[PDB]
Amino acid sequence: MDIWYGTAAVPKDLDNSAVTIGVFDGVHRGHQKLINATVEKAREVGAKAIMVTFDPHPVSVFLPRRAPLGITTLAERFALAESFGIDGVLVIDFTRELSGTSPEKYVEFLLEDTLHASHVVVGANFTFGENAAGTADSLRQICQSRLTVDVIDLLDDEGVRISSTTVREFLSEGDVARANWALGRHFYVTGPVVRGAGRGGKELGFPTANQYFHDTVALPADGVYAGWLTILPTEAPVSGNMEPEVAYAAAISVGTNPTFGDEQRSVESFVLDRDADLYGHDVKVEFVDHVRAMEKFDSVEQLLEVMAKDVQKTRTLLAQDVQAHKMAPETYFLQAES
Amino acid sequence: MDIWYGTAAVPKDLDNSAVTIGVFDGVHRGHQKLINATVEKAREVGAKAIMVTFDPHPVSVFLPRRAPLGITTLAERFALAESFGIDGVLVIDFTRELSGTSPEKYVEFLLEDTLHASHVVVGANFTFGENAAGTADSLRQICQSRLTVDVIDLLDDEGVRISSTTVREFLSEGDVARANWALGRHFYVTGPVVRGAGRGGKELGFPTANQYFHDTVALPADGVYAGWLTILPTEAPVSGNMEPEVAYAAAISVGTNPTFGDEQRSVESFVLDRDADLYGHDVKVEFVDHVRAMEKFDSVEQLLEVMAKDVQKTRTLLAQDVQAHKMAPETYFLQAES
Amino acid sequence: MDIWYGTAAVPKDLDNSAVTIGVFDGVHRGHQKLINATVEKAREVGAKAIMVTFDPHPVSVFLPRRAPLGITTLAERFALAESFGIDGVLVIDFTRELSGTSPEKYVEFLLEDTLHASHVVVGANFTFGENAAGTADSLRQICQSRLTVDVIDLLDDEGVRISSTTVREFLSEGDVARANWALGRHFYVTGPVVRGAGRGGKELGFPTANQYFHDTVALPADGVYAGWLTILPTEAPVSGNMEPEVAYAAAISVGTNPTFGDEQRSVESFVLDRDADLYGHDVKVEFVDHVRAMEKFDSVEQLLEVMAKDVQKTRTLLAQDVQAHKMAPETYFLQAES
Amino acid sequence: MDIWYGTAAVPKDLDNSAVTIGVFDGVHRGHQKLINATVEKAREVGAKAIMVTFDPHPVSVFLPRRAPLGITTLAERFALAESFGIDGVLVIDFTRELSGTSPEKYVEFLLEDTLHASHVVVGANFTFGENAAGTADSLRQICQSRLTVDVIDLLDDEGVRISSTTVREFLSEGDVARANWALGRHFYVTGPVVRGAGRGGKELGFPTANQYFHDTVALPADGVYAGWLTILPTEAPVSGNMEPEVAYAAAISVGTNPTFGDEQRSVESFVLDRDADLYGHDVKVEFVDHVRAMEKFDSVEQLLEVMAKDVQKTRTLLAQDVQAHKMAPETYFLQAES
Amino acid sequence: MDIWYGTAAVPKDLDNSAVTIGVFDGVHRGHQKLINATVEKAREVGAKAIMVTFDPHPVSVFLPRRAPLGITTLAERFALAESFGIDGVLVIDFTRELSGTSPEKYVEFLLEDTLHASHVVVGANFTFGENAAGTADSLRQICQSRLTVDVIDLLDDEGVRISSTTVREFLSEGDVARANWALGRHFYVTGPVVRGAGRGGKELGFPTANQYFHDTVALPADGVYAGWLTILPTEAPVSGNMEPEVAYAAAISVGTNPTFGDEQRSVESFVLDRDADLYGHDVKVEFVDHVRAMEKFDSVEQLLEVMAKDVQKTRTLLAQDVQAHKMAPETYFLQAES
Amino acid sequence: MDIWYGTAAVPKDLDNSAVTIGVFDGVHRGHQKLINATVEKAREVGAKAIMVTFDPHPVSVFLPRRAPLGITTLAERFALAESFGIDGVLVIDFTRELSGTSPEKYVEFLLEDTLHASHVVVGANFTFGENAAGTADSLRQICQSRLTVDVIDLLDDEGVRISSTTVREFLSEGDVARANWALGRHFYVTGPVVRGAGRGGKELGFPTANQYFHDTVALPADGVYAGWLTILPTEAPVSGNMEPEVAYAAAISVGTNPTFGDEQRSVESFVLDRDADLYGHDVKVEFVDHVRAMEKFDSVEQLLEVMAKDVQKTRTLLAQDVQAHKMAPETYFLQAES
Repeated sequence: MDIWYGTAAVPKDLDNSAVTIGVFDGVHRGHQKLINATVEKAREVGAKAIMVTFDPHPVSVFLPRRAPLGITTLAERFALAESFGIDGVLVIDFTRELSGTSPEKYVEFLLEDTLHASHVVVGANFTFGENAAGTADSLRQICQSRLTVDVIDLLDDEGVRISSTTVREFLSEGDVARANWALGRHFYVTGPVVRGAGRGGKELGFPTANQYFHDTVALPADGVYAGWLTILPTEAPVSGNMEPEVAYAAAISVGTNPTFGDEQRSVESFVLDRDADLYGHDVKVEFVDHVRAMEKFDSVEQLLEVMAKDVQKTRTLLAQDVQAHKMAPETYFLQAES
Repeated sequence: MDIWYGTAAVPKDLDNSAVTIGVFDGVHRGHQKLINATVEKAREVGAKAIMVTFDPHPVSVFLPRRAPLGITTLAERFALAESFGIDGVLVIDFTRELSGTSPEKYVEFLLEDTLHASHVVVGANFTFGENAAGTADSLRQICQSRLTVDVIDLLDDEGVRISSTTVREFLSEGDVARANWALGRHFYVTGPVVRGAGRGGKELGFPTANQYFHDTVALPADGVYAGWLTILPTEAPVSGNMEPEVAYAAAISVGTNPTFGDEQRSVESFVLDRDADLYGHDVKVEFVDHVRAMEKFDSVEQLLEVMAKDVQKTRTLLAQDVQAHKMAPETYFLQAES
Repeated sequence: MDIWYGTAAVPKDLDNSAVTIGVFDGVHRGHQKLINATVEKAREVGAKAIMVTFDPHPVSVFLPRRAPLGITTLAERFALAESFGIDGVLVIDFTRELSGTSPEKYVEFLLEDTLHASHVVVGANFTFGENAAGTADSLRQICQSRLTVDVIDLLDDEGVRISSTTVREFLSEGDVARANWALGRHFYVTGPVVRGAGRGGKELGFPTANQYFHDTVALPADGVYAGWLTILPTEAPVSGNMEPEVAYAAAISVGTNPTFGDEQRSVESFVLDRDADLYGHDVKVEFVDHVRAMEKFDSVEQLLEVMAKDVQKTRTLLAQDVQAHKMAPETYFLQAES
Repeated sequence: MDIWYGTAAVPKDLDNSAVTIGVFDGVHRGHQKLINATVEKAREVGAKAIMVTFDPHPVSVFLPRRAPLGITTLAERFALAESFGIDGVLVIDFTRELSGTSPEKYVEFLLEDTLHASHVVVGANFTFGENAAGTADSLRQICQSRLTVDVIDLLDDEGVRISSTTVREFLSEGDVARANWALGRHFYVTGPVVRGAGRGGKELGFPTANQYFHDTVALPADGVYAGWLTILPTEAPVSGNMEPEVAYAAAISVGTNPTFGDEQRSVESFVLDRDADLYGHDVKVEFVDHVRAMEKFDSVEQLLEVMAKDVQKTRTLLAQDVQAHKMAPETYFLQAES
Repeated sequence: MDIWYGTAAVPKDLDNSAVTIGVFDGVHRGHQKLINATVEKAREVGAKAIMVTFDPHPVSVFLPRRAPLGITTLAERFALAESFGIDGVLVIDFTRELSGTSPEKYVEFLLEDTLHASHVVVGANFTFGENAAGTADSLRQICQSRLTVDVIDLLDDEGVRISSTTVREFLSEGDVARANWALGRHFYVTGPVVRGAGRGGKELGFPTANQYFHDTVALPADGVYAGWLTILPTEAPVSGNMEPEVAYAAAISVGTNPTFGDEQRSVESFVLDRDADLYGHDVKVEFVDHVRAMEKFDSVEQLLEVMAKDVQKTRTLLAQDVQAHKMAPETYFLQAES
Repeated sequence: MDIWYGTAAVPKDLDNSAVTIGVFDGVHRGHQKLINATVEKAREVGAKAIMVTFDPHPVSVFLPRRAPLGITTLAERFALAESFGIDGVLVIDFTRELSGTSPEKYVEFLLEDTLHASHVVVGANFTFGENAAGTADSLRQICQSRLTVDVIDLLDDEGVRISSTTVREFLSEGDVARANWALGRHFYVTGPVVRGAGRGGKELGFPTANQYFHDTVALPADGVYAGWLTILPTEAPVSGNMEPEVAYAAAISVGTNPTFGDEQRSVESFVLDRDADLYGHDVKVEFVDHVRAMEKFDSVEQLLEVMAKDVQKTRTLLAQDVQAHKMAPETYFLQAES
């Protein structure tokens, strides 16, 4: 998959495309409808399926540091796009271009001159051009006799509107199960494992993995979750009895760091039935279900007691998740008991 | 108007004065009664009308960093004093003098030796001398046969006590309309315009002006307000179609800056029907009425939609404010519609 | 009293001991039962009474910066231990030793090889060994025919379980009277006096003493308390009319410092009927009873008025405290009136 | 003078213009040669004289936070342009436009489509287009039969190249006299006066005005300088015996905060023979000549002794500056004697 | 390769081993002599080749935050050990164990009880036990009829001692060529690529990759270097015309943030003749030779001019590195011409 | 000794006094000449010997945060005054009083009305009144037939002027021996011992005591010094084989935190031939002579080697200090041999 930053980076010899346009944060089930529609048409006419997306978030251009939290990183947005059949992603920066353009010139410059599009696919909530003047209906009329337009209804399922907003709401509530249902996959984050408390191994109270994330990253509410930890493909040696590319059952503790930065987030993972230290590796953490709210501990005895209960409930939640094989990992480790 | 810092700075040849004493923060309608009384008497006897005020705030001397928020800056207190006819302001620093003085010596040193006062005007809540021992009644008896004393009742109107405390309460609640009613004018702040999001001009979502204020400055609660923006007199060039010394209709967004300083306040002004960038100018922002609480935005479409509604409600509120010509600006710009 | 950091520091020629083991934070009335039991047995057999305690807090080893607040400093834990008849304290660091040891090896290495113990005393909630596997019952069976074991019930009195947890709860609520009841003494902190507002002396609104404490120190909730201030023994000169080693009646204001560190705690003490400045001295502050919640002040008049009411209520609370001579200070200063 | 941010802000109404292009930082005597030629030609014909300038600095777009120090602020660059008869300034942001553009498209888009230029004036060092490809020669040949081009050699005078670089070098060395010679005026900074050491008045060692500047502001090397302080036009009252719009002789101390939130240069002004406090006013500080390097003081007698020597040297230096009228203030206060 | 944190993590199953002990920072050519001897002997017999190493650095246990800079990370030390045929690494924390131990108990506990060693290989400078008491000679005599001991002299080559100290000196001076000679490979760092100046692509002065390193990481002196950049194995899409696992010729700028939260060195890589943006990828940067010291730029034409000179020098230097095959990349991209 | 903050704290009861005036920072041998003369005269008559001193430093009132480093704290200045027989110290704050006062009003207000002085003793360099107008000669003539005045020349000894400046120079250079010669005692600092590297005990490279000082404290140049450490009188238990009120031979390492919240010098003390941990105690550290400059260590064997050399040099230096009794400790611990 090609990745182009700005209209100038797009190849001049691009001959034909089917294009979908949006922020696409989270690549949720509604987004997948737009992408599938685009990929299907591109196949039919022998063109490239192209995603036009935005970075920074369009809201951040107007309200710096008050944009919505990133459901995924830009890098994972690219990976997800590719996984659903996108051939090229054009990343637009509204501080550089296409902000003060009329709807008419937006279609002329982006869809025609740049992308040579014969088809465009957008959601019913699509807007474009200076001061948001263009709507999905504007697009239909401007494109008359120039390219075909598919405006897809926003996705409603089980009485819920599936949008980036609703996914962020679910994550903020700690309802990862609903977030996952809307995403069509387990919500996950990926990052390097750093040093934390002790070293991972025989001690149940030392995390197997410690990770930290910036304040722009959407994470579930502080608390403990059932999930799966995967060491991403690597030839680097691994301390302990975990193999790369296997999803290991884990109790995952999400927290925040007080006094200096009221939003520096940590993810501490306690891998079930394993003795390992993952310092230095890139690790994916998929969230499955909420186990409990955060609590303060008065003794090691109490801490370890609650730890063991988290493991018990995690084991039950994950055993059930496997049966929803569709979101479950292909290769996984989960013992029937300790 | 003369401004003296400390008793030592007062001219030795001062021959006669009528004096009022207090913090005078906000120069509200109650304060204006005291000042008017003082100016009237000074006129009658051919003396100077003098305000004795305090900086730092007397409370801050005892409780550093826990003094009440400044309704106005000291500089604006001076400007307001002058506007109501005060001929001289004596600024007293309680860390330097008059803190450990008996009520008797306070009158002897300040009113007589320093100010050569023939008349003094204070509120019913006036206190002075070491450990607040002197009251308004103490002042009356100490001044017997030495100078005349006018003790003015605290102002009650529409079931509300007008005090600096009540004004701060109204501002904290976002009730700028009540604050204004108590002040006898539009509550305002003034400051240099700095760079913010984008550049002011054609884009509706970029503020016309961005300003920042320190944590000691009383501002209305976070939210959006209807108000008037005035570029203070200047010969410096102005970017766009705003002229200096005209009050322009504006939607004003007051906010705070998270993580590092839970009280760094911003004021972002969106001037109605104008395309301008006010970087580098000193701008006055007068608040008229509350429009809405702060909210987070999920898209540019939503942001601009709410922006347009703020403009609509601001236009209605300001059209009404003009009819209260008494607080309304003398020279103003407000279009009937977009 | 000997203080040993780590098993290696214990003398090899130690011949016999009676040992009690625990965090002992606060040395509350339940802790005193264990210590008294240990000291009594050591006397009976002519052995040393030894306390095995832990620093850092065992919880902090697993959850750095999320351990419970220190009811006392380690230094005061030592002083309290000594006051109840302990002959030696062994301080164990779980990052160095005894964390990954089996219950069996824990008894062999610590109690036998290191301490040559003939008797051990623990609470019913005692746990030890890797992953908290050892309990009080484990200890009884492991020690069969090797040393005698006394497991003491946790202390319940007036429907309250006396534990470090319950004491911290009372302090957090500002219920110093209940905290004191559980501790068997006045809760106190000690530290050097630094510069604050003004200088202590004739001015009622300037504290006699200003102290600051780190975020790991348990202090009562923000507010005003009745208490006793003692200048610890010193030959350094004292500014004003306070003598060392006398408990002076005081109104004590506990506060926190906003914006940078949402937990930097201050203790400002206003000593009744005294004019003094305690800069540079080490001062003990004992808390007796809650007087009022924190409030913001709008004027010096109001501040001093509330100050005087605090003094009045403090005088009444302390006059009553003296009658509970058992917790009251041996040498004290408290005037019948101002 | 009009100020336009970006090409889209420029009136489509624009019929004809004489244009000059450059960073123009400092608007030094070399820059004035370019501006003079443009204004003359514009006056010759019926054309607007337009300056195209750049913000942020083009170097900072490549190397963020490694751009040269600003000899003046952008606001002062506008002020200076207007003073030399420029009718409009177009401010280009290279992160928005004219960056990836080739030399050929640059001339078409900027000079023809946007500015409708009949004449261009650029320096011999002028560069444009992608990867700095376009040059002075490339401009004469691109504009063939479209715009008359005037390329002006870089100014050499007294064996010294007058450039922004050269001016920054002089300032960095503390050689303000040479900087002024190159600039064609006294180097100056402007800004609000804040609270500092004590209050301005009768005491000599307390500044008349205290100002602080961010670290992007070019200032002379730390030290003491002879200069002029002017209170900018205002109707606000002035504490002391100074009036607005008069240049007062001052000894100016430039310093740096050893380590206070990084950044932050200080300018402290001691106005000769005046007793005033300029808190809250905007003041202009013009630098005439270096007096001495920074030094540390061990006593008050020593500090004041050197202070007195600073005033004596300043009187002499400022007398010569008035004698060398060309650069001196048109309306000034300078006593020959103390 | 196995990685064990502490002696208790080592399998009790371990029957036989050839062991080498040291900090092994950098795993330079002297270290490789020790490792080679251990691996050969292990291969000779039926034994595991084990490295005992130390984290944190033994100096930091005595002098926190005053330890030498890490030539490599601990993760890379593991990677290097594995590449030289080490079968297990035992990581010792001297704050946990083997610190107070005498030389005699060290050999019994570490080499016999834990590792069951038949052979030991140590440097002539090797020290162990309490207060650095044990030495190379003490090891040969302690292991009598237990373990065969091979003491290897410190490596001297070309009149230079090859040590971690010597390597750090070379790096600090910017002499990466000498560092590489001592290391037996190109010195490198690895890390995720982040957002930096603009986006990587057609523009030459914007880096292909931006990386930041903490202040514990040894890096070459600030300046420009010729090197190779490799995208580490990944299935993630790449923006631009670069492929993973190929070493691309690059000009590498090493810098320091003047004062940004302390710490933080930057490595900015400009890949020759490629237009790419490596945001989100893990990349390895190998340093071959010094090109120039840091310099400040006053114009874009000047910056790009020097940039072009940097590329020319880099081409020449990297051509020679490929000619000196031994150290060059096995699969690389380098154009002879621009 | 009495301590009075400000003239208003001085008893109105005061009938007669011999007074000396000065900053008295360090209370060096020149200061002792002034104090001795005052105490003798007070003893001669029936008068109190009074020191008038200044806090904050008079330089800091003019130049905040640019005052000289404190040779001692104000608390230690009180301690030293008392030790030389001063009966009262009056502390003057020049931001409160005696600043704007003329020389004539200074003598009337301070020496007559407040202190009722029959005798004054000042240095030849003495200055007072507004703008440093009053001098030594002006004092003899102002006090005519009121107070007998004794002006004492500044102390020159061994060709060196003994002044606070001279003492600070010696300290800054690391020449503590010369500083001690000028002071008439060992230069010292006092403060609480905190947690540092490991715990004090059997290990040689871990300090017996760790202390930190703010940046206003004069300390010797970074490096290693021979000195004496004394635990100040206490009934608190001591960990290890040290007793209070005995001066123990120590090697003292003075350092600076490279960049940790700014400020913060460290003093780490290694007590010879003792195994102790002084956490929580107040300790006095006396400096006798410089041993070596700071150096970085690359190994533990190297660190301990230099540590051992430091102890050897310290033994020799402290043996000579005991031989030069005059300055040595009256009760000390120093072994001739390790």
